[PDB]
Amino acid sequence: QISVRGLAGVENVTELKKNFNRHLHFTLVKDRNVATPRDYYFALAHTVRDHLVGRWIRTQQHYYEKDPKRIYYLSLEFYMGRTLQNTMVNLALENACDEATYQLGLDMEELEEIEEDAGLGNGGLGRLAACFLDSMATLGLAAYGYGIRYEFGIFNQKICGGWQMEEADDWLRYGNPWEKARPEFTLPVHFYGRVEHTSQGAKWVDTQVVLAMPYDTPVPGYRNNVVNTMRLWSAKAPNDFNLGYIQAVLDRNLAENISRVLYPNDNFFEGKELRLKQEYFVVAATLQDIIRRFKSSTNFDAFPDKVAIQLNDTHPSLAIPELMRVLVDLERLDWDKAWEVTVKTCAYTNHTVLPEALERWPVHLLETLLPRHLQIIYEINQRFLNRVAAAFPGDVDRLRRMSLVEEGAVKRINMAHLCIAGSHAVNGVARIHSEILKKTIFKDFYELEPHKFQNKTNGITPRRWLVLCNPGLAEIIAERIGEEYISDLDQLRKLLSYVDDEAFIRDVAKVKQENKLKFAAYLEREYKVHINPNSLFDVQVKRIHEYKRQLLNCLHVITLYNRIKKEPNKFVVPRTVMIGGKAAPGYHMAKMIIKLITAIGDVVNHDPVVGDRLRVIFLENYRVSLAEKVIPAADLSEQISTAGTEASGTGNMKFMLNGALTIGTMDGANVEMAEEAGEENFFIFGMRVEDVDRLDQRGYNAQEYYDRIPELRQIIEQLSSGFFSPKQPDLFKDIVNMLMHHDRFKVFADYEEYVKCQERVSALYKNPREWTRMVIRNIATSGKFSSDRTIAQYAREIWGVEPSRQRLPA
Amino acid sequence: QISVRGLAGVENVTELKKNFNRHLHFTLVKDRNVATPRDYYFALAHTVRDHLVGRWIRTQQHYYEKDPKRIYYLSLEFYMGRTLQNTMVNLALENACDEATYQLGLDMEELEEIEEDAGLGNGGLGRLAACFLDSMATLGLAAYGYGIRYEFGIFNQKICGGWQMEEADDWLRYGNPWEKARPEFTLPVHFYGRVEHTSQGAKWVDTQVVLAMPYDTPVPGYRNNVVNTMRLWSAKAPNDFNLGYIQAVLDRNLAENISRVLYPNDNFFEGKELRLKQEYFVVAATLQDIIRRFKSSTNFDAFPDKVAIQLNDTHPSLAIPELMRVLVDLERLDWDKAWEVTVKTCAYTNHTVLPEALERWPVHLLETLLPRHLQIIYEINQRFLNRVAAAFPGDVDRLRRMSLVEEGAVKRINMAHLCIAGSHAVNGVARIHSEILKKTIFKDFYELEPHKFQNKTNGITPRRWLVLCNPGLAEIIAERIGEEYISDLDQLRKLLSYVDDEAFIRDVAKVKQENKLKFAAYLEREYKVHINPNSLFDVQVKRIHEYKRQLLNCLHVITLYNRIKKEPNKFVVPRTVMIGGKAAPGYHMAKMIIKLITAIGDVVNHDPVVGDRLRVIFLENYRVSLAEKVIPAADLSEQISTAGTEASGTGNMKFMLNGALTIGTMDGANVEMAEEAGEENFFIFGMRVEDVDRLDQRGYNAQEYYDRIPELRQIIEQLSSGFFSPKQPDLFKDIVNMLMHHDRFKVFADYEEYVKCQERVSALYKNPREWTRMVIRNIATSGKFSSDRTIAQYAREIWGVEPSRQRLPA
Ligand SMILES: O=c1ccn([C@@H]2O[C@H](CO)[C@@H](O)[C@H](O)[C@H]2O)c(=O)[nH]1
Ligand SMILES: O=c1ccn([C@@H]2O[C@H](CO)[C@@H](O)[C@H](O)[C@H]2O)c(=O)[nH]1
Repeated sequence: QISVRGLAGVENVTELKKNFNRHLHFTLVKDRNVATPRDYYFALAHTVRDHLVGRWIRTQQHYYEKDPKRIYYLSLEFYMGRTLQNTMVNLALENACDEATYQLGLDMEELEEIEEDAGLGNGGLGRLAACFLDSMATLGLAAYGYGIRYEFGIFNQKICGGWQMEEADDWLRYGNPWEKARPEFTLPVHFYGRVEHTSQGAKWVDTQVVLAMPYDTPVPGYRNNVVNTMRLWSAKAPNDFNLGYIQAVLDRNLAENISRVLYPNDNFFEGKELRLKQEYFVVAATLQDIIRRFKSSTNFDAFPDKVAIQLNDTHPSLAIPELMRVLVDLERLDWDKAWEVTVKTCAYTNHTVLPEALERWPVHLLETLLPRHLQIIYEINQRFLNRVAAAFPGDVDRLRRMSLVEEGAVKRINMAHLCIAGSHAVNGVARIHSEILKKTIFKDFYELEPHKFQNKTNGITPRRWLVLCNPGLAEIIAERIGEEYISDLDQLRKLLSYVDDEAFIRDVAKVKQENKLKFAAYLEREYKVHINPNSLFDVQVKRIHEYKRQLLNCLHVITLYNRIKKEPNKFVVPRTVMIGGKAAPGYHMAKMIIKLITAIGDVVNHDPVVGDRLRVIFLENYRVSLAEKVIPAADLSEQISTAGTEASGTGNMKFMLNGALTIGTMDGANVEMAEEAGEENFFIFGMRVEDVDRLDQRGYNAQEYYDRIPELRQIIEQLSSGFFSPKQPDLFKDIVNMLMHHDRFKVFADYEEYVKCQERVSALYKNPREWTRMVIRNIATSGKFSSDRTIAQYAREIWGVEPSRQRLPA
Repeated sequence: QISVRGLAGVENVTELKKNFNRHLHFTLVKDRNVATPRDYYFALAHTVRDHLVGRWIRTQQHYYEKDPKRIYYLSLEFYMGRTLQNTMVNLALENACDEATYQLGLDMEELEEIEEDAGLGNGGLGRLAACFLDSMATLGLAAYGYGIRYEFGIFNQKICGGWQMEEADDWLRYGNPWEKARPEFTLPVHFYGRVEHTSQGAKWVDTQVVLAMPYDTPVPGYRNNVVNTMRLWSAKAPNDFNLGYIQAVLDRNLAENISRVLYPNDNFFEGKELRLKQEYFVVAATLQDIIRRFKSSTNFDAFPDKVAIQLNDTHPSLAIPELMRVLVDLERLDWDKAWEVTVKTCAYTNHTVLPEALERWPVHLLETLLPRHLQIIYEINQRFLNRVAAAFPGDVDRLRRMSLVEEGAVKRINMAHLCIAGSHAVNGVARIHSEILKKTIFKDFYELEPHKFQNKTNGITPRRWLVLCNPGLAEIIAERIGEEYISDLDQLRKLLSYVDDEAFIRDVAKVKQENKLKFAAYLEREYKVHINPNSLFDVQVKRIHEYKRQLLNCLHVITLYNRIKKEPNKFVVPRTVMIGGKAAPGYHMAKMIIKLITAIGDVVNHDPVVGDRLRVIFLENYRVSLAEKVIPAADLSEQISTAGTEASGTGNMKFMLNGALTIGTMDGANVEMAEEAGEENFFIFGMRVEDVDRLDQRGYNAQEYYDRIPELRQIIEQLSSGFFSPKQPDLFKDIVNMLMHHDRFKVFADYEEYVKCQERVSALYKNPREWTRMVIRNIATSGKFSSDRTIAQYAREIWGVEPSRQRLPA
């Protein structure tokens, strides 16, 4: 049907059909009379997977012979979403499979909807890891994702009575056809025990052994025949384990619980033992695998020329003392040499500056669980602090601030401080976030070693985030400028010479309309609720957090409502406000915010006076495959974090790419996006970082905004008095109390500018042609936000390897 | 190479090779340079499984259209062993796969050794269930095995320092290519809750739901293209389960523990809740599946014409109140009609008379776990006892003996009494065992309903137990009489006219020699110990139990040893005594017996005076695939249970079929075997059942045998005094104490006759030609012990269906 989806050849379509029928028969043990759509999804899924393996096998063979430097991306999170469509797209099989399945009398899109999301992460950091793997495979790097095969991923969110309910995400119930178990490469991981000293060094003894079994998932590059590996470890008990009898077998579960469930806290640290175990387990099994591959080429001077390890936040920071451990205690290198190898091998990415999100492990935990690693850490700290003392003699305060060991209540280990000391490079994830690291939380570190600190502004893969979710837009872009932009997103600049092209304007606007129609029906079919598709689609989707200021959004919504009710017969640009995201199960405020949003909907959506003019919808179970649907349908993207709090953001980039305009603050990558498109093409409002500091110095008093802004006073009174919850008039006391007395994020400070900026959006929306020309100018300057650009900079400036766009032979 | 192994056609061999290479590539994601033997086993395993599916699909289709009565075999045990060779044999693929794999440069036998045993049972009852499924598929019955998919089967036994150590049997580590998960037919099973009464009947409410997910394993008939189904349920938590958050997800394991491990007690009841849960779970999910298949043809009068349920011991006896429950509470039939349907549907097989093996569930357990089923049981009992009262008015003692409810200490439910009351047929498993049921433990029941009681003497499948484990013997038999005996084992009678054929005598003896050579090397390769292959191979393999009297065997061994030492330079027929079997983890005596046997070996096997004349070996980890190796290699089969205790035995039959002679007591099926071969062709010794009763009436005093038999006195003194354990002189005090003061099994009473009978065996062994002619006479009369005969009688006399030998189309 559409050209960017590839050739439907007569040979290929005929081949696909025969293999589909083969799998239905041999693999699924079914035939046409008893097959459900699920069986059809699987038969297609095995058929498409067949095209990967040949490529997968020769990619691993190529690396064996060429021996390039390997990149190891360690993350506790890989937020992959669905694999089938992405695999078709990267293999150029999409139209052929559509044809093949149409001829068998099936609808391929209906089949895609059956695949479970791999929800092996929380939000932005997990999903960046997914974009990175796609980009790495596309740029031909010999790269491996390593993580944990969680049996349950982020919980499924249901709303019952307006409240979030959590339900276990049993994503493996039906099988995962993409993974290949590899029990032959199972590795021991050790816990507890104690440290013995001998003539020939320290020894770690009396340990419990947990086994780590790997599962490999293929990662296809874009049309280049490269297929890389994402290897995820699963926990397994050894067979003499605990080995009265029945109970011993049942207790094998204690050891396997390591890989059972993903922790659902995002931007918040929770110091639980089970979490530390997961952190050690991924790092222990991964380093053994790394060292094993290295030995199959004695000589560790060359280890940094053959190995790069990227740490995704501090979650795998134990890589650092672990590699010291293996090199010092097992390979018998001296300290100084092992340390040089370590620093040269590891590099660290920070993702946040929020103090509650930083990992600070109690010493009593590490002592019990990892007694040797604690020793190594004390030794790293001592030698590090001697470089500090010697560079800043007499500065005793610097020493306590820079220590990897926090003193106080309970002693803690600051894992960020460890990652900086043991890495040759530390990066933030957007330019402003990188400067903030240098000026604030890591300033001492930066003065010590300026050369370690870099920026690598985040990006998204245009394969998933454009070609896959938005074929309509991809196609019309391809009609004008060719297909080459799919792996060179800079080429979208050529779209600027079409900003005054009448036919392009109508096409860009036609695609948005279609996506809106499609999403509007998806709302009615799968969740039974009605939206006007002619309204502006105002969407905020991201995890629920105080810093992300969904509350700011709520206050605007209430304002629009109170303005309609005051002057009912006045024209207002109609809007569908959609807000979605999961709250971490123990984040009480976040749960309250979800309840507020649905309460606003209960009132606004049933006011006959309001009519079709304002709708508020909470989008349940926001996840990757729901993002692929709502994002193409959006007109307005809300990125309204308090300046200085959103390290980068990546949702923002998805929306710029897919033809929504952005309202947001000068925060994170918003700054670079407005810089690329021009500030006039962006709706910027509110305090800058500097204003926030000015307000902190003198103190934030929210009463001041409540006394001066009668529109805001009225909202608060309505909140306090039971307007939104007539059966529990005091239901929202916590929210009001917080807003009034301890808002760490200054919601009221931005309120006025926000509402005013929002009237400018409605005004531009009244002029469709000029709304669309602004859209064209956003889309055409989103090139910089491709994760291909991001990974090319990591490759040249951190890893020391060169990308290449070159096909391997088929 | 050998004809009973089928055609190696040029088409088939070429096909097998291309599919093997396909699986190695697509399914295993490997190629020739990195493949291990394990990968080769799997590639063959998937290739052979491909030939099953077409047959599997049309067998299930045939049953749908013909609608024959279905047989449902419920068992908590299916002791399957390995599947690959058995599948080749029943499909006639064996020579073709040998060829195909030889041409790829592999050794197929070396590949077969990699397959894990499916050890989903304990011993004789579990393995009978396996023979039955093969026979049922071979005789074309529409039959389903139903059970539990245990994640760990019978433990692997290791001997450390002569003691049994247990190790978890992780049979699924590497995958099971034979099973097909069927998550689409998952069914709820309920526990706990309470009973509510309404206007329209009893209701079971507030229950915990456990989900039962089925796995289907194909069961191929012999060369008839029938493929039946063995369906095994796995336990799964529902998704709102327990649903602070982390702990809720981790606790999903409590529900899944139901299918985690097989209980390892054989001939011994253990009243643990987890066991009762497993019993209910298999019966609850199975009946729903049965009723579902029945509805897809309102009318339950015809249920018994479309459904038969066989209960394998009382482990699934809850089928009876469960079917009452569903029919009465859910389908709303009246009691009397539902009961008639139940009785007409169910039938019950007893496997033992040992009082400690009988299931007697505490009432307080059933009350908590299954409150409704307890009510139904009380109602069954009341109405049953009114038929007793009315048939035997005034007999108050009969009433208390026949009650399903035992009074006493704690009230219990006698599950045997329940199975008899709710079944139209009750059978023993050998003729003598069936008479013993009628005369002793079930006498009251028999006087009430004589017509329920039947016999169905056990059998073994000649596919596994001859063609598969002993191709040598199968072949030479086939040379003389054709192939037809493989599914009509009666034809072995024709072998009698060859008892004086010189060439046959030499062939039968050549096969035994080869099997002995092969097994003797298997001992050196895989367990590093040396045996003379010219010795008589004296083997006792079966679970370790006091009633099986391995101790009797031990006393003979010590006697032979003390006789060699007394007159060292006298000729004795040399022997290799092998004894093997697992002890249940809490059966202290059984563990002591294993230790005794290895202690005897430590002494006997290192006495230079003894030399090559006597060796004692304990065969570690006795299991199905070890039975397939030792049984063909045996000369002497030891079946020496105290008369009246071995319900039937089936090891005995394996040995008769494979050319060993039998020494044993007139117990179980030994009686029918000696009757078939002639008593002169069998080494019978010891008390009969009647002698045992005579000795009980007057009392068993073991001191009497110790005072009169100086050879026995000396053994006991050696035991007591530390001869066999010089570092713990009192190590065996428990065994001696037991033997002397409370032997429920009268080891000494049989000792004299045993030793004398054993000299007769050595004497026949000195004359090879006459030993072999006796062998030929055993083999030729083993026909009756085929499970095809057993199942044909079940079919005609219990189930009301006719067998057929007819091919389905290919
Ligand atoms: O715990 C955390 C800490 C940070 N991030 C996000 O990382 C993304 C990837 O770099 C950023 O774009 C986003 O700003 C940040 O909050 C998370 O998603 N979870
Ligand atoms: O718990 C038990 C009770 C009995 N049997 C055996 O059943 C076989 C099959 O019928 C019999 O041949 C054997 O005598 C009996 O002990 C067991 O294996 N386990």
